Amino acid sequence: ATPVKVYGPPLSTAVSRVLVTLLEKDVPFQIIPVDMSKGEHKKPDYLKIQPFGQVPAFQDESISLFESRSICRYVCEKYADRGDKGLYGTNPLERASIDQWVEAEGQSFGPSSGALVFQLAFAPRMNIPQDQGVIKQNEEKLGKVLDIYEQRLGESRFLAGDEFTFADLSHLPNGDYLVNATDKGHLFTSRENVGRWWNEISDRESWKKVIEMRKSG
Amino acid sequence: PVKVYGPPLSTAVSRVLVTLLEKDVPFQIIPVDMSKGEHKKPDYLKIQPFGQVPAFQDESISLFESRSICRYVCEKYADRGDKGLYGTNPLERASIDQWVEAEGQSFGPSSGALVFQLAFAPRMNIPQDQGVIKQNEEKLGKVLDIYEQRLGESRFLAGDEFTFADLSHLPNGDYLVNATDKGHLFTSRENVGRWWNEISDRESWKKVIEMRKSG
Repeated sequence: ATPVKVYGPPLSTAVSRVLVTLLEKDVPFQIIPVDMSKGEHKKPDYLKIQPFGQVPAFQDESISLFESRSICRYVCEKYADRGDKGLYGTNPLERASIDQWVEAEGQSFGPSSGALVFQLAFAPRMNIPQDQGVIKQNEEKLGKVLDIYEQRLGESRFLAGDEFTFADLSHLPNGDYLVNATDKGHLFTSRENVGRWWNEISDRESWKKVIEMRKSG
Repeated sequence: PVKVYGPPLSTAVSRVLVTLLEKDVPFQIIPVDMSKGEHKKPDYLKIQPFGQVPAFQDESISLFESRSICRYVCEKYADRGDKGLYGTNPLERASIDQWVEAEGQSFGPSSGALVFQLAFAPRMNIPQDQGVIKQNEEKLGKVLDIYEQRLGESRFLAGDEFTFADLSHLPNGDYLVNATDKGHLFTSRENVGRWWNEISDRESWKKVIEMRKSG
């Protein structure tokens, strides 16, 4: 067996999703930078595996893939017998029950939380003005999603059931930025069940590893 | 039979229906009249906690989110209908899945904003953001520029066979071409135009278009 290849910077939320999945699945990997300032995202050989010139990309001995969620589904299937065996289920019913929340994250939680972090953390870093109109509508949307999560997480320990799965994992990247790079952490802590869930999943050793990697590179 | 909740005119509902037709799975449509707030009934929220459509029920499970429903159907009924719709092995499945994600992350948001602003907003006449329109038309054009390159090297997005990757584009694509003045986004592009001709010509999709009529 050979370490898989992950293309992109660990600071990327989509890259981070792949990295924490590989750690949870106990899969060795190498991270290969894709530096836009060196035109690396536009190289023909990169575009063959990532047609959008975005990150992450993935390669192993069998295939090249793009989009973080499809990379992670592939990884979870290929290495099903390894690491966290239930991460994306152990049968088609479990997989689907997990997947619906993965889709919910990509369609609702992700876009609203993403925009919030953008304005609140990164505009000030660049010393440019925020769009309060952007702040507001996405806080409402995210509020509604989190009210739904609060109810679900009072009836179930994790989103898809009684154990940590990809459903929860997939919330880590945007959730981390929201809680640790903005002052909107209270959206989680003010909600008793969501707060517990966030503390539980963000304290996993896999996720903690990803956090460190952002400092070294 | 399996139950699909919601109106055929919905893009997310349509995604599930055309998949069921491609997979030769019989189904029953259970209406959800959102104009009557039926999507917020306590019993419906039990199977669709976001109060959205579609929802899906069969003998073993209840699911929400159209793409998750469709992945479930394609696996459960892998030996029915179009057997290659989501691949016949793990490599084929992933190669299709990456373009399904491209649709949901890149094509979907912008084409979806345009479908709303131009095809849905005039009914219940809402002032259109010109604005949200301008931005998303440019975003969609960029995505279709990528598709134009890809579809010059491949008959369909994931390979030379029609798959769920292509299918997932039908709902938003059809409203743009047939219910807005933005059809040129697909026809101004040579390879995307051919691709659109092929996927929109499938009998499964044409059935969905008809099911909207006989509501």
